[PDB]
Amino acid sequence: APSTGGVIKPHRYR
Amino acid sequence: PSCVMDDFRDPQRWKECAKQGKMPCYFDLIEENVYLTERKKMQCECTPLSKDERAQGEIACGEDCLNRLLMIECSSRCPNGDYCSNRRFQRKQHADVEVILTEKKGWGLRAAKDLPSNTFVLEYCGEVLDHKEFKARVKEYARNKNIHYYFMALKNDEIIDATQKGNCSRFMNHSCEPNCETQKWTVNGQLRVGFFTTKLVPSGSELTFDYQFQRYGKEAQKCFCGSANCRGYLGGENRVSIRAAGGK
Ligand SMILES: Nc1ncnc2c1ncn2[C@@H]1O[C@H](CSCC[C@H](N)C(=O)O)[C@@H](O)[C@H]1O
Ligand SMILES: [Zn+2]
Ligand SMILES: [Zn+2]
Ligand SMILES: [Zn+2]
Repeated sequence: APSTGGVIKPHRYR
Repeated sequence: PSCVMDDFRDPQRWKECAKQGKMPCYFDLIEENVYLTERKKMQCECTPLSKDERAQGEIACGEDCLNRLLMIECSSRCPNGDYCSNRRFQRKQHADVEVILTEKKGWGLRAAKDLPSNTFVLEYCGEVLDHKEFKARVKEYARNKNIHYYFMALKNDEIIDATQKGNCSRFMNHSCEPNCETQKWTVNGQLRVGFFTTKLVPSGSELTFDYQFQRYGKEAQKCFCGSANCRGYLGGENRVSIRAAGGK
């Protein structure tokens, strides 16, 4: 269980 | 401190500037995505501009181009040939941007000229990982106690990782009230992600996008975007599993 980390999720700005 | 994108082309000079704190830490600059594992893998209908239309300033493959409308770039076989304006990713037709040191987010990107709305900034290039490779990198970066994260979901089993290899797009910071967005574009039958402005960005303004970050880490990074509607943390309220963040 990492302390920090994640994934950016592309999406269209609304 | 700030630097221009041409400063990243000389690794020896860059490494020396980095030691003096005038440039960010070195990474491998790449021109297109590098797949750790290769995967299994279209003319528009625009009427070619005449030489007079080209001289008069008409745009080839502009807003009515069928490829552009579907976020597909043209190839060298485009009916407009050399003049096609819909080959921005391939021709590296980047916006005029500088890399700057921010107060508490690390380095970032800023506009060096006024950027009109819907201007291509840069492609988010990196190493493309499958789920197995992603989990290996998750562990490596946690073990190394990395602060910044550079994973971006491209498809369900393709994650772009710009930690070790990428371009200056890896410096775009998150904002809860951003001025850029991702767009997914097809280039030679393969998907890429680029950043595009969503409004007129005045010269000197930091370029930001909304990460919609899927946080698997136990601890959330506080957000320093400064927006009146700031969510407080990159990732928001919820922690997700590593599997969910990686797209199942
Ligand atoms: N709004 C924000 N608030 C706090 N940290 C941010 C932020 N936007 C980006 N970051 C930092 O930048 C990382 C994304 S990579 C963006 C480039 C990074 N600033 C660098 O110096 O290389 C995040 O993991 C976080 O550490
Ligand atoms: Zn066209
Ligand atoms: Zn074209
Ligand atoms: Zn914020």
